[PDB]
Amino acid sequence: MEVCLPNGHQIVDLINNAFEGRVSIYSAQEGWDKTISAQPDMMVCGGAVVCMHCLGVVGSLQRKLKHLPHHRCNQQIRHQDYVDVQFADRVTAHWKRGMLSFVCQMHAMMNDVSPEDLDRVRTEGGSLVELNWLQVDPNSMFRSIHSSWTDPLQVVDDLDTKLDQYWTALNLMIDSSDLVPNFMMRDPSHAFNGVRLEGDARQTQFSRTFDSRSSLEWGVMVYDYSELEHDPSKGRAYRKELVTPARDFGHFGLSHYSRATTPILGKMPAVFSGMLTGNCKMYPFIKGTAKLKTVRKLVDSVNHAWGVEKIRYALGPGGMTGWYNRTMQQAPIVLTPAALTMFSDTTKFGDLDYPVMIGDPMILG
Repeated sequence: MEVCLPNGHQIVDLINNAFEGRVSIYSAQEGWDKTISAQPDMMVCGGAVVCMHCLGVVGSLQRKLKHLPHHRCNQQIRHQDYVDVQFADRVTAHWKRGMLSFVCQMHAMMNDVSPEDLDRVRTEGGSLVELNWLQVDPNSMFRSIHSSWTDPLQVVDDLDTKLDQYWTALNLMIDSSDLVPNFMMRDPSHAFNGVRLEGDARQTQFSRTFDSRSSLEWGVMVYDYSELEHDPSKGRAYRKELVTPARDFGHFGLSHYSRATTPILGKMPAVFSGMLTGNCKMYPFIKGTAKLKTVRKLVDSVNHAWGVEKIRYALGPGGMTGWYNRTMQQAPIVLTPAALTMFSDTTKFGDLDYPVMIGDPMILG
């Protein structure tokens, strides 16, 4: 009945949690889930909870909804105004699922090595794995221009821990047998430009944000590793010093940076948390400046839908107006989970080495 609005510091970490693809929702048919729905009924704001038909703070974390209550709500709300969220959320789900299954297959192919050809690599080196890029989940929409968020999702469980241990085995085999695989990045802070932008790959785009403008189907671009075959000039012996990433990545048991791949999916690569983190957490590297303007519409809507001083006292100086102003002002600084700031600071072989253009799954030494 009497209903109000939450803190803003609620909302910035709200943006955090959401853009993690992580928000809890209730369904008029599937109840409390986040798998498949045409209608997000009421939505979580941290420990708090807001009925998204009054957009009013209604619930807490010690509370737990069991069924729709009754209280005066505006009924001036339209799901159209925020589809973008759940859209991107399904994008997150699918994208990460793809990461998961792809590394399943990768590690699988790895676990087949014999001591014979292993000691060949010891003796000569060479690439060892042979997978086509035409077997990477066209069931997904990043690999099919006609799969969609609009589609249901077969659920997954404990993606986290499984990612941890798959990746664990990965770094295990690499820092042990000391490979030079498909993947290594010193500072990915210059992938889209900073690599040799060659061939039709130029049709790759980077908005650093999902958009109805684009489905995200694209190939997967690799570097020029073929030349150590081409030239007899930079192979195993040469590589027995430098191109091995761990020289700069240092130890793996000892860690103070992240680890990442060549650019693969979401039109991107992703980073991974260090061993001294207790986790090797994958993360799509993004920027938040657009995550700013999402609520650009929300502002005016409520500015109507709410009053002068209720709000001027509900949110900080400038109410929602100066709220957005100042928060915009602070965002890229303040909207930066220092996860984002876990790169390396060492490079002696440079990343101005090769172009990148779509390759297929392959790993060498």
